[PDB]
Amino acid sequence: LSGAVTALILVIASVIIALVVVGFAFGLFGAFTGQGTVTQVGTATLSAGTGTLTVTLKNTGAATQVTGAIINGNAASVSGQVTISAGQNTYSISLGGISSSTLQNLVGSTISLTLQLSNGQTVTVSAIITS
Repeated sequence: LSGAVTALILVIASVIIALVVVGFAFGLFGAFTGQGTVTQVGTATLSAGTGTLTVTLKNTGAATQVTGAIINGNAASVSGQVTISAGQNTYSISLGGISSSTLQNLVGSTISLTLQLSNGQTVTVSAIITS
């Protein structure tokens, strides 16, 4: 009599476990699709006198936040409007840890930027240097 009881106990347990795994997979699907996608729209004028980006990031997910930036192969620090709101907006972020002598000489030229986002993906930014 033990064989049948064991069979049904294991069958019910397997049904429960399979349902749990399938539900977890679908929940992971939902979590990943709305994970937060951030891209660059338009240019990003960068000031050289003090250092203040004017990037225009368009995000279609969770309200993430920038955690850092890379300038000339150096780890910078970001302060300002650091909280990335949902929806396309004009953001005024301020960089840090750059000497105001190298960047000042490049007024009117273009460089390439990267923002260190909190959801694990970086965004490449093209910039115009301005006074």
